Amino acid sequence: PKMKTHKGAKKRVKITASGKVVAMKTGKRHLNWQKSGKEIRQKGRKFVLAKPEAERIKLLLPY
Amino acid sequence: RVKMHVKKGDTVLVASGKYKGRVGKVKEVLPKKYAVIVEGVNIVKKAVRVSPKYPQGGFIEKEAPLHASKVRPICPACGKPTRVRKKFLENGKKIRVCAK
RNA sequence: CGAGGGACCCGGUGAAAUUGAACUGGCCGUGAAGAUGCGGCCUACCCGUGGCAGGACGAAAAGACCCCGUGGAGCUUUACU
RNA sequence: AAGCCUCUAAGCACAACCUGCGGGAACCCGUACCGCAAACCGACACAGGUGGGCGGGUGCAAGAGCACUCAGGCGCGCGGG
RNA sequence: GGGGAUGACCCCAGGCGGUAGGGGAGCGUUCCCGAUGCCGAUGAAGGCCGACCCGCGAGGGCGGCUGGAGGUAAGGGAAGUGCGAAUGCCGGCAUGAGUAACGAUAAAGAGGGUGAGAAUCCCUCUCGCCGUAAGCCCAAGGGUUCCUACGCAAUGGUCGUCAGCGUAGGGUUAGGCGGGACCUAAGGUGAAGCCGAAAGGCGUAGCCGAAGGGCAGCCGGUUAAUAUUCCGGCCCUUCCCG
RNA sequence: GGUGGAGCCUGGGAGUGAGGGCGCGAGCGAUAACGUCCGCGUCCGAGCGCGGGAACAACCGAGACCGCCAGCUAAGGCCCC
RNA sequence: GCUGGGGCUAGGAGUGAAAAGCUAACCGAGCCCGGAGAUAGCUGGUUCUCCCCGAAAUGACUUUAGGGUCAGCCUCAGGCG
RNA sequence: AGAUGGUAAGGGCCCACGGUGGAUGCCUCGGCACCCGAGCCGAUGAAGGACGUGGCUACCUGCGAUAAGCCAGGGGGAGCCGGUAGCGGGCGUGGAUCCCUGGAUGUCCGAAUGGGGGAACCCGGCCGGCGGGAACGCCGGUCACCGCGCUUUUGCGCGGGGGGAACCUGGGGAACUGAAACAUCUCAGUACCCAGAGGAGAGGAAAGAGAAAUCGACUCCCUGAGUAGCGGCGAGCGAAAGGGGACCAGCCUAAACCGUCCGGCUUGUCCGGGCGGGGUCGUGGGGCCCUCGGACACCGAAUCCCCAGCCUAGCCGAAGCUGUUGGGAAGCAGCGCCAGAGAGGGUGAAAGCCCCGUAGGCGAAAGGUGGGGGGAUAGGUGAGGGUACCCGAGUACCCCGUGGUUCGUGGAGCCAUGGGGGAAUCUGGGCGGACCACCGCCUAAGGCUAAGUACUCCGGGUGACCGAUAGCGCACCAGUACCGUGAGGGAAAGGUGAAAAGAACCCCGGGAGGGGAGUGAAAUAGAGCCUGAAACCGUGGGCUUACAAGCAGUCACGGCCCCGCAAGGGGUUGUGGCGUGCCUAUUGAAGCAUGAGCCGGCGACUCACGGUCGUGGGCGAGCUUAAGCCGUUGAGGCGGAGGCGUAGGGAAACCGAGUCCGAACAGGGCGCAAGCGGGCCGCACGCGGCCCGCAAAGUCCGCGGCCGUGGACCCGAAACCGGGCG
Ligand SMILES: [Mg+2]
Ligand SMILES: [Mg+2]
Ligand SMILES: [Mg+2]
Ligand SMILES: [Mg+2]
Ligand SMILES: [Mg+2]
Ligand SMILES: [Mg+2]
Ligand SMILES: [Mg+2]
Ligand SMILES: [Mg+2]
Ligand SMILES: [Mg+2]
Ligand SMILES: [Mg+2]
Ligand SMILES: [Mg+2]
Ligand SMILES: [Mg+2]
Ligand SMILES: [Mg+2]
Ligand SMILES: [Mg+2]
Ligand SMILES: [Mg+2]
Ligand SMILES: [Mg+2]
Ligand SMILES: [Mg+2]
Ligand SMILES: [Mg+2]
Ligand SMILES: [Mg+2]
Ligand SMILES: [Mg+2]
Ligand SMILES: [Mg+2]
Ligand SMILES: [Mg+2]
Ligand SMILES: [Mg+2]
Ligand SMILES: [Mg+2]
Ligand SMILES: [Mg+2]
Ligand SMILES: [Mg+2]
Ligand SMILES: [Mg+2]
Ligand SMILES: [Mg+2]
Ligand SMILES: [Mg+2]
Ligand SMILES: [Mg+2]
Ligand SMILES: [Mg+2]
Ligand SMILES: [Mg+2]
Ligand SMILES: [Mg+2]
Ligand SMILES: [Mg+2]
Ligand SMILES: [Mg+2]
Ligand SMILES: [Mg+2]
Ligand SMILES: [Mg+2]
Ligand SMILES: [Mg+2]
Ligand SMILES: [Mg+2]
Ligand SMILES: [Mg+2]
Ligand SMILES: [Mg+2]
Ligand SMILES: [Mg+2]
Ligand SMILES: [Mg+2]
Ligand SMILES: [Mg+2]
Ligand SMILES: [Mg+2]
Ligand SMILES: [Mg+2]
Ligand SMILES: [Mg+2]
Ligand SMILES: [Mg+2]
Ligand SMILES: [Mg+2]
Ligand SMILES: [Mg+2]
Ligand SMILES: [Mg+2]
Ligand SMILES: [Mg+2]
Ligand SMILES: [Mg+2]
Ligand SMILES: [Mg+2]
Ligand SMILES: [Mg+2]
Ligand SMILES: [Mg+2]
Ligand SMILES: [Mg+2]
Ligand SMILES: [Mg+2]
Ligand SMILES: [Mg+2]
Ligand SMILES: [Mg+2]
Ligand SMILES: [Mg+2]
Ligand SMILES: [Mg+2]
Ligand SMILES: [Mg+2]
Ligand SMILES: [Mg+2]
Ligand SMILES: [Mg+2]
Ligand SMILES: [Mg+2]
Ligand SMILES: [Mg+2]
Ligand SMILES: [Mg+2]
Ligand SMILES: [Mg+2]
Ligand SMILES: [Mg+2]
Ligand SMILES: [Mg+2]
Ligand SMILES: [Mg+2]
Ligand SMILES: [Mg+2]
Ligand SMILES: [Mg+2]
Ligand SMILES: [Mg+2]
Ligand SMILES: [Mg+2]
Ligand SMILES: [Mg+2]
Ligand SMILES: [Mg+2]
Ligand SMILES: [Mg+2]
Ligand SMILES: [Mg+2]
Ligand SMILES: [Mg+2]
Ligand SMILES: [Mg+2]
Ligand SMILES: [Mg+2]
Ligand SMILES: [Mg+2]
Ligand SMILES: [Mg+2]
Ligand SMILES: [Mg+2]
Ligand SMILES: [Mg+2]
Ligand SMILES: [Mg+2]
Ligand SMILES: [Mg+2]
Ligand SMILES: [Mg+2]
Ligand SMILES: [Mg+2]
Ligand SMILES: [Mg+2]
Ligand SMILES: [Mg+2]
Ligand SMILES: [Mg+2]
Ligand SMILES: [Mg+2]
Ligand SMILES: [Mg+2]
Ligand SMILES: [Mg+2]
Ligand SMILES: [Mg+2]
Ligand SMILES: [Mg+2]
Ligand SMILES: [Mg+2]
Ligand SMILES: [Mg+2]
Ligand SMILES: [Mg+2]
Ligand SMILES: [Mg+2]
Ligand SMILES: [Mg+2]
Ligand SMILES: [Mg+2]
Ligand SMILES: [Mg+2]
Ligand SMILES: [Mg+2]
Ligand SMILES: [Mg+2]
Ligand SMILES: [Mg+2]
Ligand SMILES: [Mg+2]
Ligand SMILES: [Mg+2]
Ligand SMILES: [Mg+2]
Ligand SMILES: [Mg+2]
Ligand SMILES: [Mg+2]
Ligand SMILES: [Mg+2]
Ligand SMILES: [Mg+2]
Ligand SMILES: [Mg+2]
Ligand SMILES: [Mg+2]
Ligand SMILES: [Mg+2]
Ligand SMILES: [Mg+2]
Ligand SMILES: [Mg+2]
Ligand SMILES: [Mg+2]
Ligand SMILES: [Mg+2]
Ligand SMILES: [Mg+2]
Ligand SMILES: [Mg+2]
Ligand SMILES: [Mg+2]
Ligand SMILES: [Mg+2]
Ligand SMILES: [Mg+2]
Ligand SMILES: [Mg+2]
Ligand SMILES: [Mg+2]
Ligand SMILES: [Mg+2]
Ligand SMILES: [Mg+2]
Ligand SMILES: [Mg+2]
Ligand SMILES: [Mg+2]
Ligand SMILES: [Mg+2]
Ligand SMILES: [Mg+2]
Ligand SMILES: [Mg+2]
Ligand SMILES: [Mg+2]
Ligand SMILES: [Mg+2]
Ligand SMILES: [Mg+2]
Ligand SMILES: [Mg+2]
Ligand SMILES: [Mg+2]
Ligand SMILES: [Mg+2]
Ligand SMILES: [Mg+2]
Ligand SMILES: [Mg+2]
Ligand SMILES: [Mg+2]
Ligand SMILES: [Mg+2]
Ligand SMILES: [Mg+2]
Ligand SMILES: [Mg+2]
Ligand SMILES: [Mg+2]
Ligand SMILES: [Mg+2]
Ligand SMILES: [Mg+2]
Ligand SMILES: [Mg+2]
Ligand SMILES: [Mg+2]
Ligand SMILES: [Mg+2]
Ligand SMILES: [Mg+2]
Ligand SMILES: [Mg+2]
Ligand SMILES: [Mg+2]
Ligand SMILES: [Mg+2]
Ligand SMILES: [Mg+2]
Ligand SMILES: [Mg+2]
Ligand SMILES: [Mg+2]
Ligand SMILES: [Mg+2]
Ligand SMILES: [Mg+2]
Ligand SMILES: [Mg+2]
Ligand SMILES: [Mg+2]
Ligand SMILES: [Mg+2]
Ligand SMILES: [Mg+2]
Repeated sequence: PKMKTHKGAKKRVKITASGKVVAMKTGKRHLNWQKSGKEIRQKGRKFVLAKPEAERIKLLLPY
Repeated sequence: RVKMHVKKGDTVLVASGKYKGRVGKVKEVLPKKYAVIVEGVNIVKKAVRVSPKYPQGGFIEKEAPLHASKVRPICPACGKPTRVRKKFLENGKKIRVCAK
């Protein structure tokens, strides 16, 4: 039957108009104590390289 | 359970045999194999001495049938013979007002 | 050493697993490292009958020992539920 | 437990039961053959297994053991060198 | 890259080993549009050949023999579409090979007869084996295998005229023998009753349930095949009637 | 300089992730292994197509589009097979 | 003690003078059907032809080393030149 | 001293002819899938069988001691006594055989049902009959259980038991697999077990839905939408509202009040129950009393009656001859004919005009259906005020433990409840997702309901469906032979010829088997007989082998033989030279690693729904249909519910060519406009934007690669669970 949208992907990443995949940076949620204002602050929606051709495949029917 | 296009009795004419056309009297009709045995094809069929109905050594007996799709019934005064019609108060066979 | 039932010959019926095709020699070397088939030398007319089983890594069973599989079961306990 | 022997309840004692004398009726299934093998069970005319009874005589002390033989069967369903 | 008659035809330069792979171009089979058509007894599909023709090919034409009634362009499409391997499957035929075996080492020999054909079938004379059986009588079990007549298509571990093999015709006779119309044990079913989602499971009385109890038959003859049943003698039992 | 099945970007599509030999630079080993694991390159794998090394994948030459009863050469040889 | 006849006990169960034996010729949990065309990163097989290019056995990670995701190597198409 | 020819017990290669062998080619009496019509049977004895019946009968089929059958009616009109032969018999225009409907009989078993029973057997009771009939036997009725109404107990009538290919509902209910282990989850409430009913079932007239003061029973399809949501937030599972459609039907009953009878009895003035009037509601309805009154007019079945029509048998139904090859004309040649019929099949071969039927039109005595259409009846019909008597009791509601909806305990609603507590009757309650107030919707704790939807034992028509290793397991005398105690497993086996015209007769031979002769177009078309391949086994001819060593071959020279007028070609190897079978798995195979005895046949990368990319088209800021409706039954249109994109950011609010991070126009991430075909010279070189490439710009369809869910390239487990057989 019709394929199902991966709800983990739909809740974690956000695909833009021109094919790019926008997701947050890691190493921030659990422990944030011994980090500078740079390491706390620079969580700025990193981009994913050569994996979005295997990441927009499960953001498929509604994109 | 196909019926026939000829009766018992009524004079019939062959069309597509080894011989092409001679007048005969249909005996008998036999609609199981759908084949008339009218008067035409005598056969040389073998027969064992055992019985004996012919007490020397004979080699010919009763007949051989012809397929009923070849033959056609004549109306008795016409020369017309090909067609069939029915249904005038009794199921007869009348074409080109020739009788049955 | 002797006797009987087989083995051997003849008359009759007459299978079986195996089987790539084979016109299938020995030695010394090479080749996946144990050669009838590759190279060199030597021997050998063709085809059989009875026997031995040394070879064809002969046959049987997709190792029965060992290892792997996030294989499956039997059993144990203060391993979990 | 039943047949049979005996005593009684309801009932019946013109009935009912017992012994004789004469006359009738007695129904449904099995019934052959093999049954310790060629016919049963073993894919087979298979050296295997299959319950009960009669299962002789003579001699070995006795005996269903052993040896032979009555009645009964059999030469084993491939033979000849 | 060029002559660019755009030539989808010829020149120039370079290249053309290849697995797993990536890509391009074709052949063959079933069916369908073309097909209310065309080819086909002067011979269709299929089978056996060709040293013939074309194509780098899967192949396609043409010629000959057999065959007896179907096949189908060109241009396209849909695939149950191409086999040598899977200790693949199914059917046939080989090797093993005229080889092992032919089934308890109880044992055969001979003369006649039938018959086309006899070590094997029938009769006769010897020899051997079992004889607490390799003999006889029943219950299991098997289901006509029993007998006669006619035969060897197939079977009998050989042959076979024989057969427990085939065809046809007969053959099993019961008040007293073994079972039911008698009874009961283990066990099963099961009025009442009890329990469980349903199917159902226990279960008194009663019923079924046997090589258990009771019940009236012994001897001999008869057929090729039936016998305590048919027959001869003889004795009994159950029930009913007067 | 270098027009080459050279490169660069995007998209589609696989396969591979057991390697091995040889020379050098090394480790472990024993300065042993056709032993194990790296790097620099080649070859086999995928060139078991060819010639030589007798035979042999990696030692040498050479990179097989097809055909010819034509020559010249690479490695290796010129006594005969 | 042996045995005939009629029965009862059964699959995570029965039975067992206890071997994990036997339960219809194979029992560390039978047989038949269905789920079920279960799963298998584990073997084997995978069928017409021609042409062009052409690999890898490497790196980074995984209750993982015989399998994987990405990168490296290859091919096709479209652009840069 | 020498040497070539030569011998073939036998072999090898090639050629020709045979046998075994049954593939290929061609046909169907066959089943497969779709479409509709239709869809329960049965104590008045089902589905299915055992046994028996034919003058002779092995089997299949039809029947049941009335036994390949009997009676009545309709069709049918001349051949019959089934497949099915053979001997022997009789029937039919005075309407035989055959088909359909209604009847009768219908042994025995089987729900089995008098009882027992190991199914196809045995034994009975009561009432009548028969045999001489008391004892013995037979025949014809009745005798099982359960739930109801009457019958005060007795008994009499009405139903149920069992089966049915698939479907449906309710009660139980798994495991392997997926998460690359795996216990919550998925598989899945699926397979499977039980119960009842049906031609469907279930559900159904709101204590609904959910935001609009909106819709208005229920079922099914497409959308919404793989959206919201749930989930070790992993695997994965997955709506609902609304809309476009198919269909459209709504009702009955308890309660309050009233009449009769019965029960307890204080026979009082009330209680308990069955009947008759009275009520089916959210706009609140309804009981009693008063007023408006008039219905005596209308609606109307889902009930009943009749009928159109359909089914179980059928019928009519146009149009051709001659000559030739041949055994056969339908081919071919000439002249024609019909068409509301030129679909198909058979006809010795290839036919519109030879036959059966297709086009079209008629056909019911009798029995089913009659959802379609006309009639009848039951049943419904109204407004204001007063009274607050009634509106579905261990029930709503609360707590704990549960299932379903996407809801897995999370903030956890709603629908049913296993247990505990526990009321009210419109100023009473439930819902709008913990909960409170407001505002909206509806009346639960009783029941029924057609139509639209699923499936095919069976009937027929169709098929880019098949053609005996295919197709269902069986085209054939198949769920048979055979295996297994049993549950169960499970085959192979089609073809002579136009017509058996099936080979009379002679001879050999015991027979079988043939050789002749004859029929036959053909007899290698001979009776399991069309075509008849290969492996395999032989016979006859050419070449070569008894001094040569090889995965058996290739090249060269020569000899021998055979074709061709010749040139040349074909079969063989005596010698020389060169040479490690195929595939897999591998760093690596001729491998003493695996598979293969040979031949013929079967077989392995598709398909549904979707995503991405490329390609051929259509249209373009638009593209585009699904479900369904209307048409001949091989013809298309209608049908904008819906989907993608045109504007995107942000978690959302919200904003927008900008958004967010942030106090901010710092700064950054997302998009944005950047110009392709470009006569655009409108005459201002800012050129605004134009003939204009179907494109930046996207959609629909086709064709390919790949992917996900489905078994997904095929084969193969050790095992697990459910139901049963032993
Ligand atoms: Mg969307
Ligand atoms: Mg003629
Ligand atoms: Mg012996
Ligand atoms: Mg011999
Ligand atoms: Mg060696
Ligand atoms: Mg060699
Ligand atoms: Mg050698
Ligand atoms: Mg030996
Ligand atoms: Mg007593
Ligand atoms: Mg006897
Ligand atoms: Mg006797
Ligand atoms: Mg005995
Ligand atoms: Mg036996
Ligand atoms: Mg014997
Ligand atoms: Mg024996
Ligand atoms: Mg004994
Ligand atoms: Mg003495
Ligand atoms: Mg003595
Ligand atoms: Mg003794
Ligand atoms: Mg004697
Ligand atoms: Mg003897
Ligand atoms: Mg003998
Ligand atoms: Mg013997
Ligand atoms: Mg040139
Ligand atoms: Mg050049
Ligand atoms: Mg190439
Ligand atoms: Mg390749
Ligand atoms: Mg076909
Ligand atoms: Mg013609
Ligand atoms: Mg010819
Ligand atoms: Mg064909
Ligand atoms: Mg012929
Ligand atoms: Mg195929
Ligand atoms: Mg083969
Ligand atoms: Mg083999
Ligand atoms: Mg075989
Ligand atoms: Mg010999
Ligand atoms: Mg020998
Ligand atoms: Mg030997
Ligand atoms: Mg011997
Ligand atoms: Mg002997
Ligand atoms: Mg003698
Ligand atoms: Mg003699
Ligand atoms: Mg004599
Ligand atoms: Mg003798
Ligand atoms: Mg018996
Ligand atoms: Mg028997
Ligand atoms: Mg017999
Ligand atoms: Mg005799
Ligand atoms: Mg014989
Ligand atoms: Mg014999
Ligand atoms: Mg004789
Ligand atoms: Mg006999
Ligand atoms: Mg006999
Ligand atoms: Mg009794
Ligand atoms: Mg009696
Ligand atoms: Mg009793
Ligand atoms: Mg008693
Ligand atoms: Mg008892
Ligand atoms: Mg009992
Ligand atoms: Mg019981
Ligand atoms: Mg007894
Ligand atoms: Mg007794
Ligand atoms: Mg007597
Ligand atoms: Mg390159
Ligand atoms: Mg690895
Ligand atoms: Mg590695
Ligand atoms: Mg390495
Ligand atoms: Mg190494
Ligand atoms: Mg080394
Ligand atoms: Mg290379
Ligand atoms: Mg080699
Ligand atoms: Mg060399
Ligand atoms: Mg090499
Ligand atoms: Mg080259
Ligand atoms: Mg030179
Ligand atoms: Mg015993
Ligand atoms: Mg089980
Ligand atoms: Mg246990
Ligand atoms: Mg126990
Ligand atoms: Mg056992
Ligand atoms: Mg086991
Ligand atoms: Mg399986
Ligand atoms: Mg499953
Ligand atoms: Mg994997
Ligand atoms: Mg290349
Ligand atoms: Mg990669
Ligand atoms: Mg390019
Ligand atoms: Mg000779
Ligand atoms: Mg021939
Ligand atoms: Mg032949
Ligand atoms: Mg044959
Ligand atoms: Mg009744
Ligand atoms: Mg019946
Ligand atoms: Mg019958
Ligand atoms: Mg009449
Ligand atoms: Mg009439
Ligand atoms: Mg007849
Ligand atoms: Mg006759
Ligand atoms: Mg007759
Ligand atoms: Mg007459
Ligand atoms: Mg009549
Ligand atoms: Mg009659
Ligand atoms: Mg009738
Ligand atoms: Mg009767
Ligand atoms: Mg009964
Ligand atoms: Mg019973
Ligand atoms: Mg009486
Ligand atoms: Mg009387
Ligand atoms: Mg009387
Ligand atoms: Mg009834
Ligand atoms: Mg269902
Ligand atoms: Mg349920
Ligand atoms: Mg599980
Ligand atoms: Mg798993
Ligand atoms: Mg679920
Ligand atoms: Mg029922
Ligand atoms: Mg039922
Ligand atoms: Mg319906
Ligand atoms: Mg319905
Ligand atoms: Mg209903
Ligand atoms: Mg209902
Ligand atoms: Mg209501
Ligand atoms: Mg809706
Ligand atoms: Mg609507
Ligand atoms: Mg009432
Ligand atoms: Mg009323
Ligand atoms: Mg009526
Ligand atoms: Mg007609
Ligand atoms: Mg006509
Ligand atoms: Mg003519
Ligand atoms: Mg025709
Ligand atoms: Mg004509
Ligand atoms: Mg019609
Ligand atoms: Mg009716
Ligand atoms: Mg209607
Ligand atoms: Mg009130
Ligand atoms: Mg919950
Ligand atoms: Mg609730
Ligand atoms: Mg409760
Ligand atoms: Mg509530
Ligand atoms: Mg609420
Ligand atoms: Mg209601
Ligand atoms: Mg059908
Ligand atoms: Mg078949
Ligand atoms: Mg065939
Ligand atoms: Mg049996
Ligand atoms: Mg002639
Ligand atoms: Mg002949
Ligand atoms: Mg002849
Ligand atoms: Mg033949
Ligand atoms: Mg034959
Ligand atoms: Mg034919
Ligand atoms: Mg033939
Ligand atoms: Mg010869
Ligand atoms: Mg010499
Ligand atoms: Mg020589
Ligand atoms: Mg050579
Ligand atoms: Mg292959
Ligand atoms: Mg490899
Ligand atoms: Mg090998
Ligand atoms: Mg070898
Ligand atoms: Mg291996
Ligand atoms: Mg082998
Ligand atoms: Mg910005
Ligand atoms: Mg920026
Ligand atoms: Mg733009
Ligand atoms: Mg696609």
